[PDB]
Amino acid sequence: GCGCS
Amino acid sequence: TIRPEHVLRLSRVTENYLCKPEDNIYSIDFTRFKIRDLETGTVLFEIAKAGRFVRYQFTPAFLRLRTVGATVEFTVGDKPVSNFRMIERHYFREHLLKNFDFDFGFCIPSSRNTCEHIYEFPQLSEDVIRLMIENPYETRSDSFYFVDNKLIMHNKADYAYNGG
Ligand SMILES: *C(=O)CCCCCCCCCCCCC
Repeated sequence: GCGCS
Repeated sequence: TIRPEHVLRLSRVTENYLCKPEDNIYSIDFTRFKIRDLETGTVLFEIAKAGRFVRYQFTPAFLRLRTVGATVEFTVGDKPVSNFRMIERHYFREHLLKNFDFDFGFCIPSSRNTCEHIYEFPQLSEDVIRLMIENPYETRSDSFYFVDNKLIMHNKADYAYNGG
Protein backbone atom coordinates (compact mmCIF):
# COMPACT_ATOMS: atom_id res chain seq x y z
CA GLY A 1 0.00 0.00 0.00
CA CYS A 2 2.96 2.36 0.63
CA GLY A 3 3.51 2.22 -3.20
CA CYS A 4 0.32 4.37 -3.61
CA SER A 5 1.01 8.03 -4.69
CA THR B 1 -12.73 5.23 13.86
CA ILE B 2 -11.85 1.50 13.32
CA ARG B 3 -9.16 0.06 15.73
CA PRO B 4 -6.38 -2.40 14.76
CA GLU B 5 -8.24 -5.34 16.44
CA HIS B 6 -11.24 -4.82 14.03
CA VAL B 7 -9.16 -5.33 10.85
CA LEU B 8 -6.85 -8.00 12.41
CA ARG B 9 -9.95 -10.28 12.53
CA LEU B 10 -10.81 -9.78 8.79
CA SER B 11 -10.63 -13.09 6.80
CA ARG B 12 -10.93 -11.36 3.36
CA VAL B 13 -9.72 -8.24 1.51
CA THR B 14 -12.40 -5.47 1.91
CA GLU B 15 -14.87 -4.78 -0.96
CA ASN B 16 -14.28 -1.04 -0.51
CA TYR B 17 -12.26 1.52 1.53
CA LEU B 18 -12.91 1.50 5.32
CA CYS B 19 -12.13 5.26 5.55
CA LYS B 20 -12.24 8.47 3.44
CA PRO B 21 -9.21 10.56 2.30
CA GLU B 22 -10.47 13.26 4.76
CA ASP B 23 -9.79 10.76 7.63
CA ASN B 24 -6.01 11.44 7.08
CA ILE B 25 -6.09 14.22 9.74
CA TYR B 26 -2.23 14.06 10.05
CA SER B 27 -1.77 14.73 6.26
CA ILE B 28 0.61 11.70 6.05
CA ASP B 29 1.85 11.53 2.42
CA PHE B 30 4.06 8.65 1.11
CA THR B 31 6.89 10.28 -0.96
CA ARG B 32 9.15 7.24 -1.72
CA PHE B 33 8.71 3.44 -1.61
CA LYS B 34 11.47 0.92 -2.44
CA ILE B 35 11.57 -2.87 -2.04
CA ARG B 36 14.64 -5.03 -2.52
CA ASP B 37 15.45 -8.72 -2.32
CA LEU B 38 17.70 -9.09 0.77
CA GLU B 39 19.11 -12.35 -0.73
CA THR B 40 20.66 -10.51 -3.78
CA GLY B 41 20.26 -6.76 -3.00
CA THR B 42 18.25 -6.44 -6.27
CA VAL B 43 15.85 -3.46 -6.21
CA LEU B 44 12.44 -4.99 -7.24
CA PHE B 45 10.33 -1.76 -7.27
CA GLU B 46 11.09 1.94 -6.61
CA ILE B 47 8.67 4.91 -6.88
CA ALA B 48 9.05 8.62 -5.81
CA LYS B 49 6.41 11.51 -5.67
CA ALA B 50 -7.78 9.11 -6.03
CA GLY B 51 -4.30 7.62 -5.20
CA ARG B 52 -5.25 4.75 -2.81
CA PHE B 53 -4.79 1.84 -5.30
CA VAL B 54 -1.61 0.35 -6.80
CA ARG B 55 -1.46 -2.54 -9.32
CA TYR B 56 1.83 -4.53 -9.16
CA GLN B 57 3.05 -6.40 -12.27
CA PHE B 58 5.81 -8.82 -11.08
CA THR B 59 7.37 -12.04 -12.53
CA PRO B 60 7.13 -15.66 -11.31
CA ALA B 61 10.60 -15.27 -9.63
CA PHE B 62 8.96 -12.81 -7.12
CA LEU B 63 7.10 -15.77 -5.48
CA ARG B 64 10.48 -17.55 -4.89
CA LEU B 65 11.62 -14.58 -2.65
CA ARG B 66 11.96 -15.20 1.14
CA THR B 67 12.99 -11.84 2.69
CA VAL B 68 12.28 -8.43 1.08
CA GLY B 69 13.31 -5.06 2.55
CA ALA B 70 10.93 -2.09 2.27
CA THR B 71 12.02 1.54 2.65
CA VAL B 72 9.13 4.04 3.01
CA GLU B 73 9.55 7.85 3.08
CA PHE B 74 6.58 10.04 4.16
CA THR B 75 5.92 13.66 5.17
CA VAL B 76 3.66 14.60 8.17
CA GLY B 77 1.47 17.77 8.44
CA ASP B 78 1.40 20.24 11.36
CA LYS B 79 0.20 17.77 14.10
CA PRO B 80 2.52 15.38 16.01
CA VAL B 81 2.12 11.62 15.22
CA SER B 82 2.62 8.99 17.97
CA ASN B 83 2.15 5.21 17.57
CA PHE B 84 2.05 5.28 13.72
CA ARG B 85 1.28 1.61 12.79
CA MET B 86 0.56 -0.18 9.48
CA ILE B 87 -1.35 -3.49 9.38
CA GLU B 88 -1.01 -4.93 5.87
CA ARG B 89 -2.94 -8.10 5.01
CA HIS B 90 -2.10 -10.08 1.85
CA TYR B 91 -4.89 -12.38 0.56
CA PHE B 92 -5.11 -14.96 -2.21
CA ARG B 93 -8.73 -15.48 -3.33
CA GLU B 94 -10.71 -15.32 -0.03
CA HIS B 95 -8.00 -16.17 2.53
CA LEU B 96 -5.00 -14.61 4.31
CA LEU B 97 -1.51 -15.44 2.96
CA LYS B 98 0.15 -13.28 5.63
CA ASN B 99 -0.49 -10.39 8.02
CA PHE B 100 2.31 -7.76 8.53
CA ASP B 101 2.14 -5.46 11.57
CA PHE B 102 4.79 -2.70 11.35
CA ASP B 103 5.74 0.15 13.72
CA PHE B 104 6.33 3.48 11.88
CA GLY B 105 7.12 5.13 15.33
CA PHE B 106 6.83 8.80 16.53
CA CYS B 107 6.90 11.76 14.05
CA ILE B 108 7.31 15.56 14.75
CA PRO B 109 5.11 17.96 12.74
CA SER B 110 6.09 19.10 9.16
CA SER B 111 8.81 16.35 9.28
CA ARG B 112 10.12 14.09 6.47
CA ASN B 113 10.63 10.51 7.84
CA THR B 114 12.12 7.22 6.51
CA CYS B 115 11.27 3.73 7.90
CA GLU B 116 12.75 0.32 7.04
CA HIS B 117 10.62 -2.85 7.37
CA ILE B 118 11.30 -6.49 6.51
CA TYR B 119 8.75 -8.76 4.85
CA GLU B 120 9.47 -12.44 5.52
CA PHE B 121 7.35 -14.39 2.97
CA PRO B 122 4.89 -17.06 4.12
CA GLN B 123 5.88 -20.63 3.10
CA LEU B 124 4.00 -21.24 -0.21
CA SER B 125 3.47 -24.76 -1.69
CA GLU B 126 4.30 -25.26 -5.41
CA ASP B 127 0.50 -25.58 -6.10
CA VAL B 128 -0.20 -22.19 -4.42
CA ILE B 129 2.69 -20.47 -6.33
CA ARG B 130 1.31 -21.83 -9.67
CA LEU B 131 -2.28 -20.79 -8.71
CA MET B 132 -0.95 -17.23 -7.92
CA ILE B 133 1.02 -16.94 -11.23
CA GLU B 134 -1.97 -18.20 -13.30
CA ASN B 135 -4.62 -16.15 -11.42
CA PRO B 136 -3.36 -12.58 -11.78
CA TYR B 137 -5.09 -10.00 -9.50
CA GLU B 138 -6.55 -12.78 -7.27
CA THR B 139 -3.70 -11.77 -4.87
CA ARG B 140 -4.73 -8.54 -3.10
CA SER B 141 -3.71 -6.49 -0.07
CA ASP B 142 -5.24 -3.99 2.37
CA SER B 143 -2.84 -1.56 4.11
CA PHE B 144 -4.52 -0.09 7.22
CA TYR B 145 -2.70 2.92 8.79
CA PHE B 146 -3.35 3.80 12.49
CA VAL B 147 -2.16 6.75 14.66
CA ASP B 148 -2.87 6.13 18.38
CA ASN B 149 -5.07 3.10 17.43
CA LYS B 150 -7.30 5.18 15.05
CA LEU B 151 -7.58 4.34 11.30
CA ILE B 152 -6.43 7.42 9.28
CA MET B 153 -5.66 5.73 5.89
CA HIS B 154 -6.56 2.63 3.84
CA ASN B 155 -4.51 1.79 0.68
CA LYS B 156 -5.30 -1.18 -1.60
CA ALA B 157 -3.11 -3.20 -3.98
CA ASP B 158 -3.42 -6.17 -6.28
CA TYR B 159 -0.69 -8.30 -7.81
CA ALA B 160 0.17 -10.25 -10.96
CA TYR B 161 3.18 -12.64 -11.06
CA ASN B 162 2.50 -13.12 -14.77
CA GLY B 163 5.16 -10.77 -16.23
CA GLY B 164 8.02 -11.55 -18.67
C1 LIG C 1 1.61 -1.48 -0.96
O1 LIG C 1 2.01 -0.88 -1.94
C2 LIG C 1 2.10 -2.90 -0.78
C3 LIG C 1 3.50 -3.10 -1.03
C4 LIG C 1 3.84 -4.56 -1.09
C5 LIG C 1 5.23 -4.84 -0.69
C6 LIG C 1 5.88 -5.85 -1.54
C7 LIG C 1 5.31 -7.19 -1.34
C8 LIG C 1 5.55 -7.72 0.02
C9 LIG C 1 5.65 -9.20 0.07
C10 LIG C 1 4.62 -9.85 0.93
C11 LIG C 1 4.35 -11.29 0.59
C12 LIG C 1 2.91 -11.63 0.43
C13 LIG C 1 2.67 -13.06 -0.04
C14 LIG C 1 3.34 -13.48 -1.33
